[PDB]
Amino acid sequence: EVQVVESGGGLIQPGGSLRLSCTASELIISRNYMSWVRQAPGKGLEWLSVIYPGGSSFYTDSLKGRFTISVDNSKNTLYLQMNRLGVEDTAIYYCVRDAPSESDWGQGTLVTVSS
Amino acid sequence: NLCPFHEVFNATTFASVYAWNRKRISNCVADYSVIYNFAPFFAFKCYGVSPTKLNDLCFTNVYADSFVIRGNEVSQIAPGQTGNIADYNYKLPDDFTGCVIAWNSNKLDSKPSGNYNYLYRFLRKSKLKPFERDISTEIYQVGNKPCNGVAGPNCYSPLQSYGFRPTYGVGHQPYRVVVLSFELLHAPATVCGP
Amino acid sequence: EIVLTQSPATLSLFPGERATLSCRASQNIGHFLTWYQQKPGQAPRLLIYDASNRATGVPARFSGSGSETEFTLTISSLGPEDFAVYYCQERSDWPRGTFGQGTKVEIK
Repeated sequence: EVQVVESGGGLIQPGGSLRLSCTASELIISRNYMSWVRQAPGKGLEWLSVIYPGGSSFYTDSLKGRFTISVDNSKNTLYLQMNRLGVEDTAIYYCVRDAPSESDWGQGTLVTVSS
Repeated sequence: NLCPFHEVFNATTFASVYAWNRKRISNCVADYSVIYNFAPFFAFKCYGVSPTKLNDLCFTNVYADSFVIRGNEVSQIAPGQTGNIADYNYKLPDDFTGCVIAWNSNKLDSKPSGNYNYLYRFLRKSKLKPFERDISTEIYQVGNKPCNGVAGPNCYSPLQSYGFRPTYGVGHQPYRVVVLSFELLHAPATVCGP
Repeated sequence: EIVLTQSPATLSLFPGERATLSCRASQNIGHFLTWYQQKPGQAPRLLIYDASNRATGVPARFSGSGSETEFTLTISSLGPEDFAVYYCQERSDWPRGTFGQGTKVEIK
């Protein structure tokens, strides 16, 4: 079974910045459609951003400027730089790999923005 | 000797976007008014040249790249754009001269129960260079374990069928697209537009 | 923007009963819709893609149908493990898309 493991969660102050990390074992992250999806506590899912196999990246309108997805090919890991976080950015962030007939999610990492 | 522009626009079948078909037009006298004045070709947009002055200019050659894409994917056919088609199927340069004409072909390209004859590439090792064509159908290794070129888990065929149906919104309906690329090489200008 | 309204918000049924879940879109998204299963405290899981195709490993009791604007997910016979939260996601701009609010399954 495909397993993708996230990292870099935890506490951060309002207005700060964080960088989540995502890695996979049996697949090459560089060659996959990798997207970041957050689930606010007790709220619906929200797709945040994707990076294409060619390196093209896209973001939702509400996130524009504050998020930046990227990949490091050598390490086979995926990163999501997050900047100027508010109290509403608290959620469990999922690193999901998308294929036409498969959608493989990681367990996710809690990101908490509080004083 | 008039140009085949009507023979390119009114062609019965268009090529798949991954295998976009290119026609060379040279040694001719062109008339872009018929292209501009025809009603259904509403999605008209040129860069580095205006539709008004096309008649005055002459070029060494004119290339007509024709293909079929989704309605919402038409926005990717422009200089500096990025996306599925811009990356893997048909890339235009940022300094692109010439221009793109698109129109809705739902009446003839769509079929009930889906038209799977139009395909596009969605997996590639890297972005296409501008005006590059990639017709390789070899199984794309997305996983760590090679699968020796046979379909399986974590290695898929890189081509996806569009599956146009007569229903669906304007976004998912087929759009026949023709890109008129002008060229100058300091050779004799074989195509003028009076 | 495309907004999906899933109904019912909570579907209460006994084990063995047939569960039918509805997702309704604000625009004609054709067949581009995906159904996700999510146990509580776990990551979502792919059930249906392209609004009708069953994902590998999903048991045969799951099936999807509908098109354009009215989509439906059917579980032929609820096992104890099927009791979860089901999300519909439109894929008009795959892999992008908005998610529905979800529908929990609980009786007692």
